[PDB]
Amino acid sequence: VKPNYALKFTLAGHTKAVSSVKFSPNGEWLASSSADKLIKIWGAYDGKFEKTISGHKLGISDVAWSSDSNLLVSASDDKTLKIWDVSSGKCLKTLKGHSNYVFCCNFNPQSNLIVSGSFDESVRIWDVKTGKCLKTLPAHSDPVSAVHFNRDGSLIVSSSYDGLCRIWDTASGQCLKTLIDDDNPPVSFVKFSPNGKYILAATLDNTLKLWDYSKGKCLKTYTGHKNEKYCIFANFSVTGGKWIVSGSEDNLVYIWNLQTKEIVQKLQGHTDVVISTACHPTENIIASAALENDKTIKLWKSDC
Amino acid sequence: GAARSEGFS
Repeated sequence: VKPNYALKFTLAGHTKAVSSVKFSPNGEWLASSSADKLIKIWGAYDGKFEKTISGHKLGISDVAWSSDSNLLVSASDDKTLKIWDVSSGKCLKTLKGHSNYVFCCNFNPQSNLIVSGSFDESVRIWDVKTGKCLKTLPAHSDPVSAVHFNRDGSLIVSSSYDGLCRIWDTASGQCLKTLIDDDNPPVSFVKFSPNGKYILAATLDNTLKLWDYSKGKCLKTYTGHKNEKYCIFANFSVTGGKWIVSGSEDNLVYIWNLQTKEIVQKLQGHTDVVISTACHPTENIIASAALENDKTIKLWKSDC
Repeated sequence: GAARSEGFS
């Protein structure tokens, strides 16, 4: 079986490169962030612009939803994170404590914690309610490209330019696992699988790798795309067929069969690097977003 | 802008 994603909408409005797109857990909304310092909210099914959320003093590299789709967290070059109430547009908290750009952020499944990674080579764990830093992990010796909680929040996965992927115990902060393969390419992305048993990692040698984190073993490899410079998100597509979805530096979206590693589809139409993709939680919908020469978001829909 | 949209050399 192969998907048949087709372009349905193109969302313009960001005045600088788009950095990330995320669907809300309830599937109503798409949040996007940009180098233009803005978060934008769009309808997940029609693409109709909802609203703009502002307050960061410099560009935003990442944005992420809370479990109930009520809150966003944004990570910015102004070295802060911000917790936003989506409905009112208010900045509820400004998380200060990184000493360099913040690159990535996520909530835990409870959404009482936020995890952040920074150019200052640290991972930070913040309390959502008070906005105070709970833990500072000296995680890496280079900028941290991604951070992600597992399904129950007991585990944090982080990746860094230093070529390492590390697994941390959320409660204690000890390094439980370090993952690296035959070479040492910079790791540009990582995230847990929806069941929590695997982690998907991207390296800046045109490679996506599905890892069994307990055994410390690389289970699958996905190649054929172009990833050498940019921290490109990748996703597990589970609503239809089980796919691996990723942007690429040749301006295309790539879709692999998860088990066979075969490329099953390429999505064409962006005019710059596809830095970000997200998959809708109930419908076969992909959102993709591209860099400075393109500045748009595209929604694609398929039958499986 | 933003570090992600600038990339790594």
